[PDB]
This record gives sequence, structure tokens and C-alpha cells, in this order.
Amino acid sequence: SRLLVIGCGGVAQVAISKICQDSETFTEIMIASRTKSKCDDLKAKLEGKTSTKIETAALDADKVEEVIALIGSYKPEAVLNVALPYQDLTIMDACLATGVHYIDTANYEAEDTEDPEWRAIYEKRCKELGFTAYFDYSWQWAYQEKFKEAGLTALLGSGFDPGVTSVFSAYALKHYFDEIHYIDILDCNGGDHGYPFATNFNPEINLREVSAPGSYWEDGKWVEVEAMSIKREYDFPQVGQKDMYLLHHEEIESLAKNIPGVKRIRFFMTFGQSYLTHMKCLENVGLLRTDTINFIVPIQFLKALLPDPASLGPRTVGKTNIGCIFTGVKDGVEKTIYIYNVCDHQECYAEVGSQAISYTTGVPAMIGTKLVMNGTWKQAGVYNLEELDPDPFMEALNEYGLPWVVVENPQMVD
Amino acid sequence: SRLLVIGCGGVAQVAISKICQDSETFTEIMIASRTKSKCDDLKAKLEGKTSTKIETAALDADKVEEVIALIGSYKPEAVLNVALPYQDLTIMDACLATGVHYIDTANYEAEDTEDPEWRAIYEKRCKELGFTAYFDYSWQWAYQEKFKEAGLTALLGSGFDPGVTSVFSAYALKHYFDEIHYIDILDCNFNPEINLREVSAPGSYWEDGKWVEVEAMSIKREYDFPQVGQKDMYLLHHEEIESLAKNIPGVKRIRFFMTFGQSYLTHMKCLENVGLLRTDGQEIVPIQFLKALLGPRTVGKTNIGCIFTGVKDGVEKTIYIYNVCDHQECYAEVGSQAISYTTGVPAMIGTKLVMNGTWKQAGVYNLEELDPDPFMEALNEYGLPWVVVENPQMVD
Ligand SMILES: NC(=O)C1=CN([C@@H]2O[C@H](COP(=O)(O)OP(=O)(O)OC[C@H]3O[C@@H](n4cnc5c(N)ncnc54)[C@H](OP(=O)(O)O)[C@@H]3O)[C@@H](O)[C@H]2O)C=CC1
Ligand SMILES: NC(=O)C1=CN([C@@H]2O[C@H](COP(=O)(O)OP(=O)(O)OC[C@H]3O[C@@H](n4cnc5c(N)ncnc54)[C@H](OP(=O)(O)O)[C@@H]3O)[C@@H](O)[C@H]2O)C=CC1
Repeated sequence: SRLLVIGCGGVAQVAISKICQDSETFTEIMIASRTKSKCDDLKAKLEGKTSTKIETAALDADKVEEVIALIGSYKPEAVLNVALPYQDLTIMDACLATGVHYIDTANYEAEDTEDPEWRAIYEKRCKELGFTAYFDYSWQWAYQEKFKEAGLTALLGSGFDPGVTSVFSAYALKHYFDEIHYIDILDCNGGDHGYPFATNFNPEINLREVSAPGSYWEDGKWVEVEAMSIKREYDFPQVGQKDMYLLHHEEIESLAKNIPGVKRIRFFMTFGQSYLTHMKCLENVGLLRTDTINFIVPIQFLKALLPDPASLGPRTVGKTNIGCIFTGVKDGVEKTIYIYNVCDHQECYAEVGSQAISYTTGVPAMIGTKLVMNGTWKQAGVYNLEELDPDPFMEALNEYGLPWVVVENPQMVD
Repeated sequence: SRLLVIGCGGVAQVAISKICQDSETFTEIMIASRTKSKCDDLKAKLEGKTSTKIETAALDADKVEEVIALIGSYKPEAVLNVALPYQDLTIMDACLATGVHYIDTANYEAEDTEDPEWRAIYEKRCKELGFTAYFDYSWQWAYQEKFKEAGLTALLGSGFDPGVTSVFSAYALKHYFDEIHYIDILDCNFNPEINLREVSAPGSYWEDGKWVEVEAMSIKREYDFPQVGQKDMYLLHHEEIESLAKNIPGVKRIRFFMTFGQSYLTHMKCLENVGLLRTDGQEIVPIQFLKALLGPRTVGKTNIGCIFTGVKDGVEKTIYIYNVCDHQECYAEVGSQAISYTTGVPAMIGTKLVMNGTWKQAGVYNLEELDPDPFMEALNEYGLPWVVVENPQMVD
């Protein structure tokens, strides 16, 4: 009934709104983030439409002392981290210090990738496991023992992917298969903002997607490849044929560990050709580069010229479809299942005033938070969603805005 | 034997390089431009490989007295203008004042196209002639009588196009035809404002004593370029159409086409989409932020030439004269782009021919008015060998 939410961007705004819709679970919330004015505007926008009591504060979640002081002052039962993944460990340390629960949506990656202690563990991992993405669960899983000892719950990656995709996996394994062997996670965004080119997020993340090496997991080994070197096509329910490429994703790591006997796990994402050409163009004229220069570094000078940051929410027309195709065995017989959710952009902006990218992450975040606090998912330790009972989550998904679909004998990627 | 060179960008870098390779004609040269640092780096980079004595200076060729004081001080026999077209009139004035010769590569375009008295001249022209390009020869042709009286030579547009494309025309008229009727000029392949107006300015050509202006890039064609292949072409307006229509007797139609790769046309369309070509911290204009951004990675070839259709001994005849230059043999020789190379060499030849006596004629001239022969032998000699095709393939 008393919750502290850290961060106040797109995801947070959806998660906070859905939270105020279930005011009987959440009687009081505190919205703290780097720029307090964002917290205040959201409070303004929400106050009067909910019975939930909303307080706000400025907070630099990169400083644990500042985070601890806050928990100490507001006294919450849990902390929902909807800030950046850079703050994961700091917020987790404070939760342990003050004995409150932790929920987030993205795993940890250092903000400064030149930090000596971070490189040493990172480089060692690049040599041992085989994949070189800057983020992974190693740092957060390491809290397993201290959290279990403090009787604290740490629910990790509770958005859509990661998050729901793991809930889909657990659900599939509990009701449809005896053993899952192949998991292909397909993320499709078929929305049209109306502009020739525009970015939904921090424009440097877009650069990370198309340029970072892509990787997957196959029979106990990570497999890394040249960025965007694996292409495919799929006819997405309610959207259509879309070109999709294999990228690396957080959940592949937890899934490979938690789904017994699993043989291969891949994650693909859609990329329209105009978008792809628009961005090898921008990176060719070096407009995405970070090399500071004078006299302003460019990538964010571009951020200035591009369309309003978040004012694509009212403009965007289209749909997203994120799901998973499972191949496994039930009663000694091969079986394929596809579970997905189709989210419509304009329904998202009409309801909470955001795009579907924020919506599909925000809603699962609140549900993950609800189940932890209401007791359903309160277990000491650090957890990824596939390790918990999927049932109450799948119900909350139907109840709170993200109904799902299950298809037996679907169309395969290959 | 003594020359003042104004400007020190790409073209100038090539030109001076070529100039120093012929030190028996050019004993000492002076390299002066806005930023003296480049003049010095170029000077260090060359001297020791040449016996030509090299001096350098800072000069804002926009102020006429500063130019005159430099000419009076350095006492050169001629001035090669390889700065921007904005400095043409300023430099020609100094040349006339001090009695020295003049050579440039592009004709005049005012730097501030909003300046009142310029526009009055400009618009009057737009109404009479029919073409609206900001640049034209009228300004410089006006100097004809004064230069002739001072016994001075002003050679206009001595690059590839204009320039060599005009030498090709004079050559074709002298050796291959009795009369040229159709001239089609074909140019095949770091300033986005030049590229931007290149793809957006109205296109125009000349036909039967009249100019015809059309929608920008509304006219497309394709041609299989010798040594390069099939490429896409669009009709653009170009300087030499004006001089040729005046100087090629009986010519009936003159057109200019330029190639535009699909890869380039989209890059251009992408940049215009994210608003990087716009013109408007809250004190910046986009297109100039873009210039701040940008040798061996570049691979390819250029092919610039002209297709003439005419009459010789009462029979229609077609001729194709062109030059093929490859980017790296020129970057391996003088360290530059093929665009600067194909303009740099013509810039020197005209200068050499003007002051060694070959082309010294009092007055203002475009290249088609002079004997093309010494210029082409020179083109073969200094790096830009040409080709002649009888019965080549047409356009249309
Ligand atoms: N499938 C999934 O599950 C996905 C999950 N996500 C996750 O959700 C988060 C995205 O939120 P997103 O909508 O892009 O959020 P935004 O980038 O708009 O989030 C902005 C909020 O983070 C706050 N913040 C950042 N740094 C700090 C700090 N040091 N201290 C306190 N607050 C801070 C910001 O402060 P300020 O307002 O001043 O900038 C801001 O309010 C991501 O970290 C990402 O990992 C994203 C995509 C997919
Ligand atoms: N085929 C052809 O016939 C072609 C012709 N051209 C011609 O070549 C010239 C192009 O030179 P380009 O290679 O593009 O040159 P650049 O754009 O690199 O020329 C730069 C030089 O111009 C000098 N400059 C500019 N303004 C002044 C001034 N007011 N006073 C003194 N110096 C000045 C610059 O000084 P600084 O470096 O300090 O700015 C610099 O050295 C043009 O005039 C154009 O007409 C262009 C393309 C091909």
C-alpha cells in the first residue's frame, strides 16, 4: 500500500497510471526521479482521477546515500526501479540496506564502460561465456544470498521483453509442454508516426540496436554474429509481413538457465528498410558519433533537430506484436505454440497518453510490482519471471490492458 | 615567370601542384588566400620537390585595395583566381588597376544575393533572357573594352566545365565540322549548400536563340559512360551554355546533364528529412553544422565530355569528346579528389598559355574563342588525356 517509484519517463508514466488504477493495492506512492518537475506534472495529470495518495521528490539514484535517505524518509514496502539500468545496483544496495523489496525492468550495465573493476569482470565474461553485450544478469544475480537472508524479494526484468516473454515461457511449460526445446522471441513494431524519420527513445539506443553484434544461445553455448547479418520475414498477426533481424536480448540468458533441456533461444526484432537506410546514412555523415567536437557533440545535436521527444504518442498510428514461438514435446509428441500480445498505439494514447512501447513495458512493471506486494510473488531471493507461478500474471495481463493470444501450430520463422 | 595565385582550397592545391611541375614557365609563384595557414602547409608540402620559388601571404580578396597593394608589392605578371566566384569582380578590378592578367574558373555570383542593386541587374535579366541562375557572364563580359584598351587578357572559366568542355567544342568545330548544331555536355561521377542548390535550382538549357527553364531534375536520361558504365542523368543549368550559345555559330540547341547515383539521391533525401539541410544553444543553422563533417576510402571514376551533332561537307556527323580520370591515380599523384584534379589542371594550362604568350589576346575571353590545339596537347601532357569517338551513342 506504500510504494516508491524511481524514474518518471515513458515507462514510468504508464506504470504509475496503471498503479493508480488499482488503488486498493497501492494506497500511497512516492514518485522520485532526477528532474522533479516531471514527477510533479504526472502527479497533476493523475491527481483527481485516483484515490491513490501521491508524493514527489527529486532524487539522484546514482547516489546510494540519497536513495537510502529517501526510503528512510518515505518508508515504502517496495521500490519500483523505472529509471535507467545504470541505477540498478545502486538502488538494489539501498533496498538491502533498508529492508525493502526490489523490482526493475532492465538488467544492469555500467554508465561508464571504462571503469577498471567493471572492465575486468566484463572482459573475463566475454572470454568465458562468449557474448559481448554490455549488460547481463551477473551483477544482479550475485545478490541472491544477501536478499534471501534479508527475506527480500528482487524481481528482475519485469517489463515485456524481458518480462512477459518469460511469463509466456513459464505458462507454455506449465500448461502446454513437457519440455520446451526451441524459443524464438519476436518483437514487432508496426506503428507509423507520420514523419520520414524519428526516434521513440534516446537516439543512442537505436545506434546500439543496429550496430552491436547480435547473439543467441544454442546447446549450452552463446553464439555471436555480425550485427544485422541474419534476416528473416514473418507475417505478424494484425500487422503483416515485416522484415525482422536477429538481435541479442537480456532474457536469452535467464531463459537458457531456467528452461530445462532447452536447445536454442533466439530473439528477432523488426526493422523497416527506410529506417535502416536513414541510419546508415546518419552514421556515415557521422551524425550519430560521440566524438566530442567544436565549436556540442553531434548525436544530441541531431536529438535537437528531430521531432518532439515524446510527442509521437498522439501522432503514431499502428500496432505492436510481441510474442514467443515455442517448440517442444508433450506426451512424446512434437508441438509448436505461439503466444503474443497485440497492442494498438492510439488506444494507448487515448487511455494513459503514451505510445505502445511505453505501455507494453509499463503495464507489466505494475503487475510485477502488484504480485510482489500483494504476496503472490513475495519469496526471498533474486528472481527472473520464469521462476514464478505464471498464472496470476497472465490473468492480470488480461485484466490490465494486455490481453494475449495462444496459437497451436503457428507459422515458423524457419 | 612571376605569378600570384589567389585561393588555396582543393582546386588551388592541384593547380599549384601542376604549376610547380612546369617551373621553367613559372619561376616563382605566390600563394595567397583568406587563411594563410593552408598556403604555408601547401608550400612546405611542395617546395623541395620543385625548383619554383614559393612565397605565401594572407589576403582577403574581398577588399580590392588589399589585392592591389599585394600586386604592387609582389609585381606578378598574372593572377590565377582560384578562390570563390564571389571574388571575381574584386580581383578583376585589381588586375585592371595594376595592369596584370586574369584567369578564373567560375563566373560571378554575388555573395549576398539580397543586395538591392545587384538584384535590379539580376531580375532585369531574368525577364529578358529567361534563366534564373544566380550566376552569369554579363558582369565579366562588361570588362571587355577596358581590358582590350589596357592590353590585358582575362580568361574566363578555365576548369573542366566550364573550360575544357569549351576547348572540346572549339576543337570539334576546327577539325571535325563545318558547323555544330547540337552540344550535349555530360558530367559523370564537401559542400552541402552547393549540392543542395545543385539538386533544387531550376534546370535550364538553350534552344533556338532562347533559354528554356524547367522544374528541377524533371528531366532524366541514361547514358553508358566509357569506362564507368550505365549511369542516371539529370539536366542542370550550367555556365558554359551561355558562352557557347554566343560563340558557336549556328548552334541550335545546347544541353548539360549530370549524373546522380541512387545512393546519393537517398542520402540527400535522408538529410533533408531529419532537417540537416535547414537554415535557421539557440543560435545555430543546420546546414553549416553539417559542413563541419566530411581520402583512400573513395573509389571510382569521372567522365566529363561533350556530344556534338553537326555538319561537315553537307553530311550530319556526331562526335564525342571526353576525359576519363580515376580518383586514386590522381590522389597518388597530387593527393586529391578527381573533381579538384579535373579543374586544377585546366586552371594551370590556361594560366600557362595566357602568360607564355600562346593565348595572350587583349580582352575578356571564354575558352572556345581561342585556338584549342595547344590546350589539348597540354591536356595530354599534364594528366588529362582525351578521347574522340566518331558516331558515338546519343541520348534520348
Ligand atoms: N521490453 C522492456 O522491458 C523494455 C524496458 N525498458 C526499460 O525502461 C527504462 C526506460 O525508461 P524509458 O521510458 O526509456 O525512460 P526515459 O528515458 O524517458 O526515463 C527517463 C527517466 O529516468 C530517470 N533517471 C535517469 N537517470 C536517473 C538518475 N541517475 N536518478 C534518478 N532518476 C533518473 C530520468 O530522469 P530525467 O527525467 O531528468 O531524464 C527520467 O525521468 C529503461 O531503462 C529500459 O531498460 C525500455 C525498453 C524495453
Ligand atoms: N569544374 C570546374 O570548373 C569547377 C570550378 N569550381 C571552382 O573552383 C573554386 C572552388 O575552389 P574549391 O576547390 O571548391 O575551393 P574551396 O572551397 O576549398 O576553396 C577554398 C579556398 O577559397 C579561399 N577563399 C574563400 N573566400 C576567400 C576570400 N574572400 N578571400 C581570399 N580567399 C578566399 C579559401 O580560404 P579559406 O580556406 O581560409 O576559407 C580557400 O582557400 C570555385 O570558385 C569554383 O568556381 C568548383 C568546382 C569545379
